[PDB]
Amino acid sequence: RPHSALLENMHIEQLARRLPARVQGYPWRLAYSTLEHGTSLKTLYRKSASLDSPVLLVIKDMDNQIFGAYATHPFKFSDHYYGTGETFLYTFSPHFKVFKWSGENSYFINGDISSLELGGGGRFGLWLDADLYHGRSNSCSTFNNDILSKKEDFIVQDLEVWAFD
Repeated sequence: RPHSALLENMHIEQLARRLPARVQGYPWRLAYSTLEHGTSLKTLYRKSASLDSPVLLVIKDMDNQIFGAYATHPFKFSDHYYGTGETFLYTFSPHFKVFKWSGENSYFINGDISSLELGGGGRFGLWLDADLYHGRSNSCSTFNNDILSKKEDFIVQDLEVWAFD
């Protein structure tokens, strides 16, 4: 079993039970960490470039709340949305909750030069700036999610991207 600087053992177990069958039982491998690597979206893209695997995004904001996404595709720069229906958002605040694909649109993942976002329909379920510093979470139609953080706007304390290959 893995050790995360952000997820306690109980959180890892709750998340692992919600992963799709595609990666059930697969060991977790830490591909990008703001604690270990340069803190920037560019570094995240570069550390994701060799991944042959769906990925698990783990964010801890400056209020110590934990939330993120399971994405069917490694995070990459794009000029249109990508990802498919197994992508979901999750949060642990106030309690562990998963927001699966609603079927309403397929705006799962978009990697801009200056931001990474999941969800669409002008709200993003999850948005991170180019420094992985400012973030935002809104209810969006892709996932019909709750605001993943306390309020809409948050600050990343640290984040991790795990892979299964």
